[PDB]
Amino acid sequence: TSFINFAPKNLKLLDPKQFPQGEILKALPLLKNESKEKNIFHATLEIKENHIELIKGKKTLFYTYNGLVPAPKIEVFEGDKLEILVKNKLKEATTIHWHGVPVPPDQDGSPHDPILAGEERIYRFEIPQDSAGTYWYHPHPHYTASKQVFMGLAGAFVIKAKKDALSHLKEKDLMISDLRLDENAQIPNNNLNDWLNGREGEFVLINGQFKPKIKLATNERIRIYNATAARYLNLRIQGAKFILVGTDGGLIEKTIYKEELFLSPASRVEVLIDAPKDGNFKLESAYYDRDKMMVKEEPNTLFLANINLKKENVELPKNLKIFKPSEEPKEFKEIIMSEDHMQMHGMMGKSEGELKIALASMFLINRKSYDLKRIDLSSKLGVVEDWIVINKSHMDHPFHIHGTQFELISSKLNGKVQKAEFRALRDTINVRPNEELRLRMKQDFKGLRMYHCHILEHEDLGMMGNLEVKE
Ligand SMILES: [Cu+2]
Ligand SMILES: [Cu+2]
Ligand SMILES: [Cu+2]
Ligand SMILES: [Cu+2]
Repeated sequence: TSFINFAPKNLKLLDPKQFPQGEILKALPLLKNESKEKNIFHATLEIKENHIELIKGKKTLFYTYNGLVPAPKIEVFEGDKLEILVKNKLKEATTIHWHGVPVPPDQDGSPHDPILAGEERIYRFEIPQDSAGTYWYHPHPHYTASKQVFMGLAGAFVIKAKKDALSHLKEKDLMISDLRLDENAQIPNNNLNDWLNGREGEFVLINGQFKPKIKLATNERIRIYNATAARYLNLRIQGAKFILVGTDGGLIEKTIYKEELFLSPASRVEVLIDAPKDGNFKLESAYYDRDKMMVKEEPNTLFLANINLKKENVELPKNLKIFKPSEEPKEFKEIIMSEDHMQMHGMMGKSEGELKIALASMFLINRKSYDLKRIDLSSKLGVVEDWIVINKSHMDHPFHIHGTQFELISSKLNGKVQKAEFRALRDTINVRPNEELRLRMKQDFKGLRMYHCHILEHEDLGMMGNLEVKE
């Protein structure tokens, strides 16, 4: 439990007036392709500490990809062949997980295959047909994923089709992260509440920028990334609506119109914005009560950014994407997410050391904590399965499974059933307290996969298991 560090008690945080704000939103920098061959993407990611003059007077220590905040975006096409050299220049082990991207387990940066401090690894994989979607990359080492993210390590990863219903549209990225700064402009350690609830950095950023001015138009294909450790968003633009056109694993069948867009941690969508006319709007997130513990919160709306919106009509087809007929499942899995508050009650009498033990045995899957060495579940290569994911705890947890996209079939809550509102492919899904979800998927590569809560602090505290995929 040496990975559990608590911030100083009554740590004072930075005054938000000191944080640069109100700037025009910039596009993410792209990770340069070192190769000139057709359909070949070659590049290098260095993972390193850097000191950034963000707050006047002060240098802020970040962990970065290629020394950049925000990180370089990877953008490739279906059918491309990728090779990325990754150099770990941190003083601790790390990995890169291509979150949601269908790659073989040995190319996917799980805590089984760490990159030690001072070493390097090459990741190599093909971009499959039909994999167009909106993904991201971030660390997944044992125990320290939450700190490495909160230090700055998260980047965009997009797979494009050579041609699809929206591929002629100009694109925009709204990559949403969050950042905590102390009174001396440094990124502090988690406190107890962050470990219990998942850490939410007070400064919520879009492409690394605080309260920016965004120029958008209604004929743009906008990718939105919830790249936070634990923050639930319920996005809205009063006076406008979202036209949902895609989820993690790409386009959906038909436009879905939404006044609010719920985006739990690690989820991504593609949207257009609809409004009747040109205008100036505000991007906000409505408070979502996720039953955080030891916190009484103001149910406040979070303001994220100003949007200057240009109205341009755009032709949208009747069908965005033709989905394959749903396949029949042949085996079934059950995932129970739960918590043990045996200990933690009597918070009052515990030393720092005993809180750490409590935290480490608290967040469970199928009544167990993560064991790096234990195979929890086994599935057959290429076989369609339904996974029944149930949340028996008092608080939301977003479920993630590596290696595949799944389709929500149906959900149940409070003794009632709701069939999915539309077919979509996701790799991460919120599970409400007492809710039961039915998720259809298959695994197309042999080897080990994890599945876990994607509130990063819960994952690091053991809310995770191992899946073995065999022939
Ligand atoms: Cu992830
Ligand atoms: Cu993942
Ligand atoms: Cu993971
Ligand atoms: Cu959780």
